[PDB]
Amino acid sequence: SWEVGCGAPVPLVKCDENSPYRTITGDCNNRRSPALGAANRALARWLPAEYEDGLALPFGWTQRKTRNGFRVPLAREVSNKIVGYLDEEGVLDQNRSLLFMQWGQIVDHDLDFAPETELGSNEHSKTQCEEYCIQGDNCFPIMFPKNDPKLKTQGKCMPFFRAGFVCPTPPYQSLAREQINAVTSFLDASLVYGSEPSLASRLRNLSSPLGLMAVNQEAWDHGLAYLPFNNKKPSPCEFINTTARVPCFLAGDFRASEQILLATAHTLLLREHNRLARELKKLNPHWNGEKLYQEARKILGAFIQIITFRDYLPIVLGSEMQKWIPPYQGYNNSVDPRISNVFTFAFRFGHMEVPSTVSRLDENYQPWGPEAELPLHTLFFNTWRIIKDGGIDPLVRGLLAKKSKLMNQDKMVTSELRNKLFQPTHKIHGFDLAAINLQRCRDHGMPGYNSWRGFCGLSQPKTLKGLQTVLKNKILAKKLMDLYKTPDNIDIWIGGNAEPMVERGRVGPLLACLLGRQFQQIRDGDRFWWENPGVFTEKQRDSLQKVSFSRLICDNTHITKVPLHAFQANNYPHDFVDCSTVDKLDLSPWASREN
Amino acid sequence: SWEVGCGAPVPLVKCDENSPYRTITGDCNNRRSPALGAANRALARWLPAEYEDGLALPFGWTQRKTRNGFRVPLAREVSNKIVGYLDEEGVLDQNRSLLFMQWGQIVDHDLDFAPETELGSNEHSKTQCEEYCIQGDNCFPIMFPKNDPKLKTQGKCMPFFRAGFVCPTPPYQSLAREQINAVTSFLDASLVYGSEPSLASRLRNLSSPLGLMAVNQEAWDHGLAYLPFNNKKPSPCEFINTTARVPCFLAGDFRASEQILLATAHTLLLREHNRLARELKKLNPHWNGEKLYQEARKILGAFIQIITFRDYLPIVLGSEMQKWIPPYQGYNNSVDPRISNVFTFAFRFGHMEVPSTVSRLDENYQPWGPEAELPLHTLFFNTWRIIKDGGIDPLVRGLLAKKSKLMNQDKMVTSELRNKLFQPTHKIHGFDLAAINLQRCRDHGMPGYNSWRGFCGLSQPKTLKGLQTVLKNKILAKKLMDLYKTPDNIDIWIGGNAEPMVERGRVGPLLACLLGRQFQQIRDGDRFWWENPGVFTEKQRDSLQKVSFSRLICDNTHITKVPLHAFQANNYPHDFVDCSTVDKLDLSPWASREN
Ligand code: MH0
Ligand code: MH0
Ligand SMILES: *[C@@H]1O[C@H](CO)[C@@H](O[C@@H]2O[C@H](CO)[C@@H](O[C@@H]3O[C@H](CO)[C@@H](O)[C@H](O)[C@@H]3O)[C@H](O)[C@H]2NC(C)=O)[C@H](O)[C@H]1NC(C)=O
Ligand SMILES: *[C@@H]1O[C@H](CO)[C@@H](O[C@@H]2O[C@H](CO)[C@@H](O[C@@H]3O[C@H](CO)[C@@H](O)[C@H](O)[C@@H]3O)[C@H](O)[C@H]2NC(C)=O)[C@H](O)[C@H]1NC(C)=O
Ligand SMILES: *[C@@H]1O[C@H](CO)[C@@H](O)[C@H](O)[C@H]1NC(C)=O
Ligand SMILES: *[C@@H]1O[C@H](CO)[C@@H](O)[C@H](O)[C@H]1NC(C)=O
Ligand SMILES: *[C@@H]1O[C@H](CO)[C@@H](O)[C@H](O)[C@H]1NC(C)=O
Ligand SMILES: *[C@@H]1O[C@H](CO)[C@@H](O)[C@H](O)[C@H]1NC(C)=O
Ligand SMILES: *[C@@H]1O[C@H](CO)[C@@H](O)[C@H](O)[C@H]1NC(C)=O
Ligand SMILES: *[C@@H]1O[C@H](CO)[C@@H](O)[C@H](O)[C@H]1NC(C)=O
Ligand SMILES: [Ca+2]
Ligand SMILES: [Ca+2]
Ligand SMILES: [Cl-]
Repeated sequence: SWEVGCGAPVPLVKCDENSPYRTITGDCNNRRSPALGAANRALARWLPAEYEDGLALPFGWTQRKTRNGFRVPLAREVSNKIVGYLDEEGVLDQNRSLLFMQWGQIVDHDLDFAPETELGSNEHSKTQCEEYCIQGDNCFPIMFPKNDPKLKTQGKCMPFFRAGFVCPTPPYQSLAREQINAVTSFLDASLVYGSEPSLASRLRNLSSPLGLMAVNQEAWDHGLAYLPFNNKKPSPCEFINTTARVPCFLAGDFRASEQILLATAHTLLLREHNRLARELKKLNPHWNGEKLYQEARKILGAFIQIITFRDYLPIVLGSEMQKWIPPYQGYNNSVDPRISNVFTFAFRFGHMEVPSTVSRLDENYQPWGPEAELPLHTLFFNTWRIIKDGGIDPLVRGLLAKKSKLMNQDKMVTSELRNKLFQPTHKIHGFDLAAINLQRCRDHGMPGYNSWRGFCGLSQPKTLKGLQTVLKNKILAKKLMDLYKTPDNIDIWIGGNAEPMVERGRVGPLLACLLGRQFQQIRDGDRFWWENPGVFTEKQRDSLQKVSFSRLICDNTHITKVPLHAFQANNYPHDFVDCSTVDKLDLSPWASREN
Repeated sequence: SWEVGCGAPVPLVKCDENSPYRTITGDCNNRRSPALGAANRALARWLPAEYEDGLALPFGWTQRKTRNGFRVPLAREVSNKIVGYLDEEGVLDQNRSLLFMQWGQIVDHDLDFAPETELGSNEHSKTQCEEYCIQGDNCFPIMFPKNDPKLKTQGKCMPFFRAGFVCPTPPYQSLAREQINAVTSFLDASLVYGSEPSLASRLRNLSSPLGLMAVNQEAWDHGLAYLPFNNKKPSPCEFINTTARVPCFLAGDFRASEQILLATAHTLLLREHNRLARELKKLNPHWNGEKLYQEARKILGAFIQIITFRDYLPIVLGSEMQKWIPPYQGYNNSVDPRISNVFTFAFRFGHMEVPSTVSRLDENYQPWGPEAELPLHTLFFNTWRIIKDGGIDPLVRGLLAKKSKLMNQDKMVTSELRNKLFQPTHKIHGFDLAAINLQRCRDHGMPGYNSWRGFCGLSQPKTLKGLQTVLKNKILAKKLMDLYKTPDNIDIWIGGNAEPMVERGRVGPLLACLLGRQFQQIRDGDRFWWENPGVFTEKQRDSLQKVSFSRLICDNTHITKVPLHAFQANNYPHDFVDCSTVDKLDLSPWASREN
């Protein structure tokens, strides 16, 4: 295969330096080095790649070959013996709403994507991998360990394809494999607008001069907009219920329809851009399509940044917030804005916050219809449950009123994700997200737990007792040692997520470090950061401070009661207030008379 | 596809319908369909695109793949074996001045521009294409044939970048790839004023309310104006002589400084707008900056149209003039005003009319200084030879008194263009304009010779003997067959230009058809055509008939003696008369009292 040898800039660079707007592609943000943070480039490395053969082959590729002396345990064996649990009772997070989980995934999709090597080329090398479990080239199968229930049910393996990667480049230098980030490293609403101008154009209402995003023309949510349907086949959203035959939504990000609440959040964000465009049309009738789009885009861009840094990261990082993301001291153009390879695994802490069910709630936040509570696994690539069952309002009430799953050392990932995950190109609700994470760490040539512990100036346990100490759990440490033999070999994803959460936070000290560092860098290293002088007026920045997720819902649904702080656990009706009481985004400071 | 929806970048501006002036962008000319003829749209297709893969990839992309059975020959091999010649003796056109050549290029640049995917000169992918000759994406290298002298001197290839294309500006294809026309399809002096309002504003003297175009403030031509300097770096005009360090001129068209006589013609046109503005200021003191600019612009607009249709096209099309451009029957709003893809190659007949030298002539039309006669290749992106060596007057005398090169089946393109062309982003006087033309036909998915022969209801030869008959040349036909194998595969540019010229014209029957059709359409389809009732008064149209290139020179240089008809071969002194004897543009009919 060797898909994408390189990698050279598909969209090139057109650095119009007097432009006050971000490029779609993230190009020209850093003037010294224009390609920093741009889409379809190599993920940054904070540490060098670690491969079996020093180059491309992941640890666990060759049966014989070991890692610091010891064999690497099968991903799925780690999943079963550490990450699995049966009893969904008492697992919910008492002080975080489901929106906490959902916003994590929205942010993640803005920041990074490392899609599978793109070509089958009308080929059965896709099925050759899946059907016959033959390791080779980009087929890197997850092998089931002995006694795995799925041996009886699914055969020898789950299929897995290695992430795409950059050049054999003209020097043809001996180089480590570097995975591509297909989206813009900047927090810039790229999941709404796209990370490539082909898509970004295709997503716009251009037949109208109002700088509107294209909306669905086949269905409506009580007069409120849905995303257009992706009519490209084969559609996995139609596959999951062939009777309903409802396609996936077309969005700025490839993964928008991956699960119903993600599609829902994508719907809120789209409605908000169009709401901003027709409000700026009233204030500035002389402004043309491009100007409305770009200003709406810039505002939405800043909304995501503010909600992320003011509301979201403080409750992720807790006691470590000020240590890693201090108060803002302005655009430092020598900071690397690019998303690191390791961050893409660090931010998968989200996977342990996803509970087993999604609720639809009515206008009194009571169960909506007969089947209010749906198991998560039925909502993978599910657009019909939106179009043909009540719109997004009942789902949005669910996000405010239901709880995220709490990370728990004895109950890590729900079987809805660990056993019943649906992958868009395969036929079965039978995959393991946790196994995929461990396999993917290896694919990406991830350094081990201690390598990253070291990188964060934290202790590097070499012993059962030393690990017991860091994890504050004897049975967990013992299980990890039985499988990995050394904490050096522990795959970063399970290692970071094994660490007890920090005070007032929702991740361990190691992930706090890794997340904190990256979030500091995408702020400080962003020339279009919202707080950077000259991006917005002082007037505009005063008005942008009032924004809230609560207000987003009010302005873009038919929901009237919302809580003041949407990310904390809020029960109806005590913790809810009327939409009329919530501060608004006053757009007066955008009013451009005598232009 | 996104078909019926596909749209690329554009300013998306609305229509002030009561405006009596052209938009900068060509928007709102056609009221039914406002975008027709506007800048930064798809070139029209008269026949469907023909690509290797039916979509985007040009014929000659894949070494393997063939065209109607036969492989397509390397562009450079066609250049060397057909288009080249050594002997510049007797090649001059004895009945056309050099202004004939120069006016062609001026008109061309008003009408169409399909710029390369714009490289920022900040990437390794620019040099990756140039240095390693690696075909991929927008790098489509011109490969040297074996025994080509440039192998020893320049490596394996000339670099070549594919023209930009619509909706997706990076690669996505389901409908055929359509190249952009970055200028206004209307004959409207857009090369003076710009095809985009950011530029058009930036080119004006706005700090004075006299509707003047900005002029050079660093240098003067015996008190007469030069265009401002293009401050954008790196400047290729200062690259060609780093001691002189003289930048390229800033004009309405990107290509103004491509060669010294083009820059010269751009200088005359600019001086004439300013001369019109300060004459209309005298006649109408109450008129403001906008009104002076727009009326000056409208007059100059009409000048170019009249010289083109009354003087230029008759001597291009000869016997075919009346057939294709009959007498004017008024604005037909159902005619397509857009420039076709194929026209942009048809109008490159100009390339075979460019002679090997440019002369500076003194006040007696004698050699000016010791180095009067300069080889053409030294005058690519050459502004210093104007600023620091005599101004434009000696060069303008050259245009009147020297001859255009004659198209010749045995002597097609001078080595000045065929071996020694300079490209603005590269370092060497080493490119081949003919090779680039053949490569560019393929890039633009051009149908073959016979496809266009057919489109013009002319015979479609399938044999050596049949081709010999059409070309009235045995050795040319034989060479074409040895390379292309079928006349079906012959690239439109070399095919049209191979055809013996029509009676008292300067192109063959095929180009007569293609040029004639397009010129008919940009007249008939233009709502602001100068002869269209209501654009000008009957009085104004009577005064506009007197204009001449001879008069333009008189009013805008320090030249005193000029011929009555500048496009014919005119020798000093018999055919020259005094400037006082030439009919003037009487601007009395623009006098607008009591407004
Ligand atoms: C708060 C963060 C977060 C949340 C919540 C989250 C929630 C979910 N996830 Fe998942 N997810 C998160 C962060 C990621 C990241 C960072 C990546 C890696 C992306 C990349 O390629 O760079 C990821 N998730 C990657 C994935 C992948 C791809 C795995 C691979 O091939 O390696 C899948 C299938 C996926 N998720 C599913 C889901 C589903 C389903 C949900 C919820 C129902
Ligand atoms: C009578 C017409 C005419 C004349 C004379 C003429 C004279 C010249 N030329 Fe050239 N040229 C003419 C008509 C064109 C056209 C129509 C185009 C295509 C433009 C477009 O993008 O739509 C063109 N020339 C395009 C070009 C290009 C771009 C080629 C490519 O990349 O595909 C170059 C470099 C160029 N010329 C050089 C020159 C030079 C140098 C001279 C004279 C000194
Ligand atoms: C692109 O934008 C244009 C307008 O900016 C959209 O066309 C507009 O579509 C709306 C429907 O969304 C139309 O309004 C409708 O009027 C009927 C008739 O009374 C009513 O049944 C509906 O409730 C609705 O109000 C409207 O005709 C039309 N506006 C204009 C100016 O044409 C177009 O749909 C957008 N396209 C995309 C892809 O988003
Ligand atoms: C040299 O160039 C000039 C181009 O202007 C040519 O002179 C012109 O020749 C044309 C033929 O295409 C003559 O057209 C004729 O016009 C008269 C009108 O009185 C008409 O009776 C004829 O039917 C014909 O249409 C034109 O008179 C003549 N013009 C001038 C000013 O001399 C000439 O043909 C070229 N010579 C060569 C050898 O190519
Ligand atoms: C939940 O967290 C919020 C802010 O993170 C805090 O103000 C509140 O006291 C906490 N409440 C509970 C019940 O944990
Ligand atoms: C599929 O869709 C129909 C309505 O479109 C619905 O009644 C049915 O319950 C769905 N089937 C499943 C498996 O959920
Ligand atoms: C920018 O960040 C670097 C660390 O990469 C730091 O050394 C430097 O002090 C910062 N620059 C400024 C001006 O604060
Ligand atoms: C503006 O107008 C004045 C007088 O008309 C003139 O001196 C000046 O050169 C113009 N400005 C520019 C930049 O050309
Ligand atoms: C370069 O420019 C200078 C004027 O600055 C001129 O005298 C000299 O002859 C030029 N040299 C070349 C090599 O063109
Ligand atoms: C106007 O345009 C159409 C060609 O598209 C043609 O059918 C019609 O005859 C034209 N009218 C005139 C007067 O040429
Ligand atoms: Ca982004
Ligand atoms: Ca034009
Ligand atoms: Cl065409």
